[PDB]
Amino acid sequence: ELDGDQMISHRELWAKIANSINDINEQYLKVYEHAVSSYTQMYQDFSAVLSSLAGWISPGGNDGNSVKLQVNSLKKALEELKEKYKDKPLYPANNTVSQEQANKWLTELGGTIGKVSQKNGGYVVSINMTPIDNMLKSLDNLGGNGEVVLDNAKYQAWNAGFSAEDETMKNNLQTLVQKYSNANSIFDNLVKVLSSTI
Repeated sequence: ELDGDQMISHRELWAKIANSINDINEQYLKVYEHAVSSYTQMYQDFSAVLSSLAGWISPGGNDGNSVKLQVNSLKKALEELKEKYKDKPLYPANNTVSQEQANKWLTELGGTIGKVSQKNGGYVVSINMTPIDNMLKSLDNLGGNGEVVLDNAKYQAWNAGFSAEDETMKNNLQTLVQKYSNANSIFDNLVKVLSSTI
């Protein structure tokens, strides 16, 4: 409990403030920074897939007309994307942490953006790839094979779902970036409050 009569030298106060500033940088700011970096790289890699997609759709179905979607090519790229990020979590940057630590950061980052997973002994907060999994399931449902011809109606429907999952990832990234900006300002304010004590 609070003890107002506790005394401390100015020199010990300076060192205590320094120790705390370092701890907050290590345990909070640097965690957010790496979370942002990791999600940003994933979405960058997904954006490259988006660019590639232009080469995997073309007019088809004997002129009417329809869209010929190279399903296996898209499916392959999305699978490779998931594979790449399987061992690139939001937190922590290296090794593993306890389930309790992982749960704490899941709650901080949001269960939409991260997913707690066990690596065996310890855990990580992985990038939640539900948007990509949803895309894959939808591609599976188009039936057909390595390639499908979609009339206007079926293409509009598929594209609407695909685009929504893309937008979800963009929304997630914008939210993470804002949380990191907020974290930086909370740190600046803490430094300002603590420096004013002396």
